[PDB]
Amino acid sequence: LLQYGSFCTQLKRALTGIAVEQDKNTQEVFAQVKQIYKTPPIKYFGGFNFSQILPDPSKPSKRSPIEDLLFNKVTLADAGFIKQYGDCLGDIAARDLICAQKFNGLTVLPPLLTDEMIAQYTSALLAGTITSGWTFGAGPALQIPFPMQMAYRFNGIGVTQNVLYENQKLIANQFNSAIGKIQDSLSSTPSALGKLQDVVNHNAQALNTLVKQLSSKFGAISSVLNDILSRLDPPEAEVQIDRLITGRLQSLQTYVTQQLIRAAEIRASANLAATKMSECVLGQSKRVDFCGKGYHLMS
Amino acid sequence: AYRFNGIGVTQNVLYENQKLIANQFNSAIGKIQDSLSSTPSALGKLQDVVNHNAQALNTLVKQLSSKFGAISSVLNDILSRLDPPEAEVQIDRLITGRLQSLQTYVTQQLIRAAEIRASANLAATKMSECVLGQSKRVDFCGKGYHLMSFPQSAPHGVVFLHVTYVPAQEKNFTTAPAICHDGKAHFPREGVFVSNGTHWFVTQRNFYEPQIITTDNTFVSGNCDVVIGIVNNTVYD
Amino acid sequence: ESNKKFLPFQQFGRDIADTTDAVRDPQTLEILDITPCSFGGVSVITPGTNTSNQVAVLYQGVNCTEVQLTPTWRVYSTGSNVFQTRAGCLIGAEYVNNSYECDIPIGAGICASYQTQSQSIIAYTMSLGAENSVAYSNNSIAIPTNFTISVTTEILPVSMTKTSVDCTMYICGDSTECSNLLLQYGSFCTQLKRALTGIAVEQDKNTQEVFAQVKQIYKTPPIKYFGGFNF
Ligand SMILES: *[C@@H]1O[C@H](CO)[C@@H](O[C@@H]2O[C@H](CO)[C@@H](O)[C@H](O)[C@H]2NC(C)=O)[C@H](O)[C@H]1NC(C)=O
Ligand SMILES: *[C@@H]1O[C@H](CO)[C@@H](O[C@@H]2O[C@H](CO)[C@@H](O)[C@H](O)[C@H]2NC(C)=O)[C@H](O)[C@H]1NC(C)=O
Ligand SMILES: *[C@@H]1O[C@H](CO)[C@@H](O[C@@H]2O[C@H](CO)[C@@H](O)[C@H](O)[C@H]2NC(C)=O)[C@H](O)[C@H]1NC(C)=O
Ligand SMILES: *[C@@H]1O[C@H](CO)[C@@H](O[C@@H]2O[C@H](CO)[C@@H](O)[C@H](O)[C@H]2NC(C)=O)[C@H](O)[C@H]1NC(C)=O
Ligand SMILES: *[C@@H]1O[C@H](CO)[C@@H](O)[C@H](O)[C@H]1NC(C)=O
Ligand SMILES: *[C@@H]1O[C@H](CO)[C@@H](O)[C@H](O)[C@H]1NC(C)=O
Ligand SMILES: *[C@@H]1O[C@H](CO)[C@@H](O)[C@H](O)[C@H]1NC(C)=O
Ligand SMILES: *[C@@H]1O[C@H](CO)[C@@H](O)[C@H](O)[C@H]1NC(C)=O
Ligand SMILES: *[C@@H]1O[C@H](CO)[C@@H](O)[C@H](O)[C@H]1NC(C)=O
Ligand SMILES: *[C@@H]1O[C@H](CO)[C@@H](O)[C@H](O)[C@H]1NC(C)=O
Repeated sequence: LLQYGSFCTQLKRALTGIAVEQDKNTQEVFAQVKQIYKTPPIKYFGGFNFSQILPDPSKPSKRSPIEDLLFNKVTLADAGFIKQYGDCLGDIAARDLICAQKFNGLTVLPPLLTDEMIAQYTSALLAGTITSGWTFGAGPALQIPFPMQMAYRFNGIGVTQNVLYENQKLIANQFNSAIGKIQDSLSSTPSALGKLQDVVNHNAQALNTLVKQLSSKFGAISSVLNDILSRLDPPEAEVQIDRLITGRLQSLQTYVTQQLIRAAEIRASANLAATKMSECVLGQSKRVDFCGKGYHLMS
Repeated sequence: AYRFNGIGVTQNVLYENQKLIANQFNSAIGKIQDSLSSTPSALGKLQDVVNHNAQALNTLVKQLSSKFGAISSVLNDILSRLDPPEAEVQIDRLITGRLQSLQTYVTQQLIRAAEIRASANLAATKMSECVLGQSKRVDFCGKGYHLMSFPQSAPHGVVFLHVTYVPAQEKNFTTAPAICHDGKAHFPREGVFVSNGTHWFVTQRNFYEPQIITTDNTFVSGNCDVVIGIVNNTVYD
Repeated sequence: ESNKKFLPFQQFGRDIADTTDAVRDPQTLEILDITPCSFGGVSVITPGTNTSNQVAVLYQGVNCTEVQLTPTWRVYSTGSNVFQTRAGCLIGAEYVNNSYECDIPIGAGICASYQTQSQSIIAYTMSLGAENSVAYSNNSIAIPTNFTISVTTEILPVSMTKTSVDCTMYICGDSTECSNLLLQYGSFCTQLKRALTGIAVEQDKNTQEVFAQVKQIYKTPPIKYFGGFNF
C-alpha cells in the first residue's frame, strides 16, 4: 500500500476539516452573547408563567421540562464518550456494532461543547430577553417591566397600547394555555423530531455499510489476508492482495465523498438557524412567515 | 439626520451634536487601519483559498511519481525494458492511477466551487441591502443600530465597513403605564412616562429628553378604572 | 475462555465482518475467544516552535491506567502530569483551577494553553463569559443619555482561481503507445474538461453579480467638504 500515493493523507485532511466545521457551526449558532445573565429570584412578570422554559434547579442537569422531554425523545447511538477497550473486551457474549467498528479503525470524537454549556447559553439568552427585551442585543441591557415590553411589541405590529392594557389578564391566560399545550403536542406526536433522528440514522447506516464492506472478495480467492499469505507463493500473493487493496480504497473514497456532501447540507442548515436566532429572538421581525405564522411578537 | 430618524431618534439630536458625531466618526475611521495592520491573522479567509488551491495543485503534481504496482513510474523505462505485448499490462496501472487522481481533484474542486458560490451570493445580498439602503434586520449589517456602510475591494473578496449607533451612559427612572386625570386615562403617543422623584415628564426611546406632559403628545381613549398600575397627576393644555 | 455454546459439529465462530473470533482447540475440545491486542490513537499538543520545544501527548479513548509499544519514544509519567478527560488521557500538562478563553481545543470543554505561571503548558475548563445580573422591577426603567458611533469590518470571499488540465500531457506525456491505449477508455476527459470550464465561467459570474450593481459611473465633487466628515 505504501506505493499507491497519498490518498490517505487527503482522506484524513477531509475528515479533519469536517470535524472542525461541526464545532464552528455549533459555536456560531449558540454563542451570540458574551454575558451570562441570571433571572431574578422572584418570578412575577405581570401574570405570565415562564416555568415551562426556565431552568429547573431541582434536577442535577439544570434543564427545563421541555428540554428534558426533547432529550428523552431522541435516541442516540454513540456520544463520543470513552467506549473503553476494557468495555469491549468484557466478552459478555453480546457483541454490538460499536466494538466491531472500533476493532477496524473507525472512531467517533466527542464535541467540544458539552450539553451543560449549551443549556447555560440558552438560559442566558432567555433571561436577557425576558428582563431587557431587545436592548441587550444591541448594547448594554436596559431594565423594563414585561407588560410595557408587550405593549411596545403590539405597537410594533400596528395596534395601540390601550388594547393590551385593557386585556392583560386575557392575553396572559391565552399565553399560558398555549405554552401548556406545547408539551402535550410534542409528546403525543410520534414523528415530531424526525429531522434530528435522520442524522443519527444516516451516520449509523454509513458506518455499518463501511464495516460490512470488509467481507467482499473483489475477484480474489479469499477475503482474508492471512489465508492468501499462508496458501500462496510470495511473488504470486501480490496479484491477490492488490484487488482487496483497490476495493477497500474505493469504499473509503465513496464514504468520504458522501460525508462531504452531507456536511455541506448541514452547514447550510446551521447558517439558517443562526440567522433565525439573530433575527427572531434578539428582535422583532417584519418578514412574512419567517418567525412563525401570523404577526410576530417574540420567540 | 434622516438616517437617525430611521433608527428612531429625532433630528434635533443630530443637529445639536454635529461636531461631536463628526469627530467620533473620524476617530473610528482612523482606528480601522491600525486595527487591520496590527492583527496578523485578520485576512485569513482570503488566504485560505490561495493556500487550498496551491496545496491541491502541488499534490496533483506530486502524485506523478507513484508506481501503482508497476515496475517503474517512468513510461520510457517500461517501453525500453519490456517486450511490446507485455508493456500494456504495466502501462494500464499507471493510466488508471492517474485517472483516479484527476477525478479526485475534480470532485474536490466542484465542492469548493459550490461553497464559494454560496459565499458570493451572501456577499451580493449584503451589498444590495446594507450599502444601497438602510437595513432593519438585527445583526445583518454590523452590531448595534445600522446607519450606513462602505465597500472596499480585496484580492478575491470584498470588505464591508459598517457604521452603527450604540447607546451609553444609562440612568434609572420610575415609570408608569398611564396617567389619570379628571377620571380619564392618558397614554403617550410616542415615548414613555418618566419621573425624577417629584415631577412627571414624557421622553423618547433611545435618548433622554424630558418634555412637559400635554394633550398635544398624549391620547385619552379610555377610562381610569381598568389599567393596572395607573398613576394620577396633572395634564396641561 | 469462552462462554459460547458451540454445537458438537461446529469448529469455528465468525462475526459481522466475517473474521474468526472463536476457535476450538484441536487437542482438548475447548472453546476459546480471540480479541485484538490493545491499540489507540495519539495526538500531540504544542505551541509554535518559535516559542518552545515542549509538547504534551493525548491518548484518545484510552483509560489512564492502561497506558512493547509501536512508537519507540516514551513520555514518562510524573506525579502531577497525568490527567484524565472524557476524551482520553493527557500527559505533560498541569490542570489548573482557573478558567480562561479557549486557546487549543482538546475535548469536552477542556482547553490547553502556554502560560508563565517559569513557562509551562496548562489545561483548564473553558469560560463561557463574564457573569452579569440585571435588576428587574415592575415600576423601574433605564434610559440612555449618550451615544457612540462605531465602525466595524467584515470580510467575504467572492471568487477563486480558474485552472485547466490537459489529459494527454499529464497522463501519457509524449508517448504515442500510451495515448493509443488511453483512447479506448471512454470519454472521462471530456467530462473533466466540461466540469472545469463550468467552474471557470461560474467564477466570473460570481464576480460580475457581486460588483456590477449600478450601470452609472459617478464621480466625487472636486471640493471635499461634507459638513465636517472626513472620507
Ligand atoms: C405555572 O405553571 C405550572 C404548570 O402548569 C404551575 O405548576 C403547577 O402548580 C400547581 C399548584 O401549585 C400544582 O398542583 C401542579 O402540579 C403544578 N404543575 C407542575 C407541572 O409542576 C405553576 O404553579 C404556574 N405558576 C404559578 C405562579 O402559578
Ligand atoms: C425633577 O425635575 C423638576 C423639573 O425640572 C425639578 O423642579 C425644578 O427644580 C429646580 C431646582 O430647585 C427649580 O429651580 C425649579 O423651579 C423646579 N421646577 C419647578 C417647575 O418648580 C425637580 O427639582 C427635579 N427633582 C429632582 C429630585 O431633581
Ligand atoms: C457623551 O460622550 C462624549 C464622548 O465620550 C462626551 O464628549 C467628551 O466630553 C468631555 C467632557 O467635556 C471632553 O473632555 C471630551 O473631550 C469629549 N470627547 C469628545 C470626543 O469630544 C460628551 O460630553 C458626552 N455627553 C455628555 C452630556 O456628557
Ligand atoms: C482627513 O484625515 C487625514 C488623515 O488623518 C488628514 O491628512 C493629514 O493631514 C495633516 C495636515 O495636513 C498631515 O499632517 C497628515 O500627515 C495627514 N495624514 C495623512 C495620512 O495624510 C486630512 O487632513 C483630513 N482632512 C481634513 C480636511 O483635515
Ligand atoms: C439602577 O439601580 C440598580 C439597582 O439599584 C443598579 O443595579 C443599577 O446600577 C442602577 N443603574 C445605574 C445606571 O446606576
Ligand atoms: C389619585 O391617586 C391616589 C393614590 O393612589 C388615590 O388615593 C386617589 O384617590 C387618586 N385620585 C382620585 C381622584 O381617585
Ligand atoms: C492428544 O495427546 C495428548 C498427549 O498424548 C493427550 O493429553 C490428549 O488428551 C490427546 N488428545 C486427543 C484428542 O487424543
Ligand atoms: C479506569 O480504570 C479504573 C481502574 O479501576 C476504573 O476504576 C475506571 O472506572 C476506569 N475508567 C473508565 C472510563 O473505564
Ligand atoms: C478548585 O476550586 C474549587 C472551588 O470551590 C474547590 O472546591 C476545589 O477544591 C479547587 N481545587 C483545587 C485543586 O484547588
Ligand atoms: C411587582 O408587583 C408586585 C405586586 O403584586 C409586588 O409584590 C412586587 O414586589 C413587584 N416587584 C418588585 C421587584 O418589586
